[PDB]
Amino acid sequence: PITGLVYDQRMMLHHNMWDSHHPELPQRISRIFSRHEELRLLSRCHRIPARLATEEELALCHSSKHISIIKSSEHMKPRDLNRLGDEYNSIFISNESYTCALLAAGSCFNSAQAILTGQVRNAVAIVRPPGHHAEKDTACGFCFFNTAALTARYAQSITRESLRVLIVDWDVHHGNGTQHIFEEDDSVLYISLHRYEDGAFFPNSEDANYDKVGLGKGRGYNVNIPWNGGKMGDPEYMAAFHHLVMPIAREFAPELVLVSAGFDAARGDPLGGFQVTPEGYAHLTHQLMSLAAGRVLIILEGGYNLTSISESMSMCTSMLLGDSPPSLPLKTSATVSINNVLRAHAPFWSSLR
Ligand SMILES: O=C(/C=C/c1cccc(S(=O)(=O)Nc2ccccc2)c1)NO
Ligand SMILES: [K+]
Ligand SMILES: [K+]
Ligand SMILES: [Zn+2]
Repeated sequence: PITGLVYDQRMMLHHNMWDSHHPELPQRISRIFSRHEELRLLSRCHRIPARLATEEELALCHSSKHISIIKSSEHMKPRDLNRLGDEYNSIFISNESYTCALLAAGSCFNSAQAILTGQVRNAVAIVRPPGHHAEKDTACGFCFFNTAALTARYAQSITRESLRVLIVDWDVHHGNGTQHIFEEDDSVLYISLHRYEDGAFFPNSEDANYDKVGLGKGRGYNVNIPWNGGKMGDPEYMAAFHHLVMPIAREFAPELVLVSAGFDAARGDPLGGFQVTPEGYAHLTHQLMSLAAGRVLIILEGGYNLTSISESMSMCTSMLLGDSPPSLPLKTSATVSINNVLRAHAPFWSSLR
């Protein structure tokens, strides 16, 4: 049983030239990687090489127009870069942004391929910029291309089109891009837990509410678990996994699990405002490992306290490597959310009835 790991310092080149203290920092990935070295986890993993995604691979989820515009940013002068970034919701662009986004995607493709061919049992991808806010035709929320979504389609492209992929998004923000990309699809089950606040939390859309359950043949295959009015932490995420995530996932019976693993729900995060502990993330990881014969790929999304994300993601890797899970009342607000979701998805999943 081997765990893969992919990391490439080249992905640090993506930077904000107007605000060098923007929280989506280059050192996000180098700090996580360093903590793996310190904990002697890195030597326990198989190093999976990073690669660039091809434009053909990008087209699995994105428009030719969107790909061309971001591709052209590589040669833009600062004026062009500034103005272009500004056309999007919460995006900064440097001349290295395109290449880094390509590396993030290709890294996850290589990891998915290594899992599916059986070279490794599971894997972690320490990548940036993040992806789950990226839409078919636009960049958003620090994201250019939707790495997790592209990875699911890539997985299908090297196995069979109907390969059942589960995406669990525990980043504190709703993955609007991933929801929309798979909204009419029953081969990819999207489950997101996110701070919602009646739509007041980024990305500020009611698309993230629990009553959005998918469209057409994808009805039932989109599960939003929205948190309102409360500093959620380990008890809340454990309860959601017990009543919602794991029952639905077991009925779906995925053949591959992708985790959009942002760590901005972590205690100490400057943007999330939640308090999930590294032990919390470990227990979430360990539960997901009981799915898909252990075929789990953990993909870095957000997370902005450098110490918090380093500790949290390293803990996940420790779980994937087979280490024993560390040891850990429910906020009533969380119970209301979980009940709203159970009511919304009972029509589709018998395990919830
Ligand atoms: O982590 C993210 C994205 C975060 C994000 C995107 C847009 C806006 C915000 S904000 O409301 O917390 N404000 C902010 C903070 C720092 C830089 C830019 C915006 C946060 N997605 O997974
Ligand atoms: K999420
Ligand atoms: K779906
Ligand atoms: Zn986030």
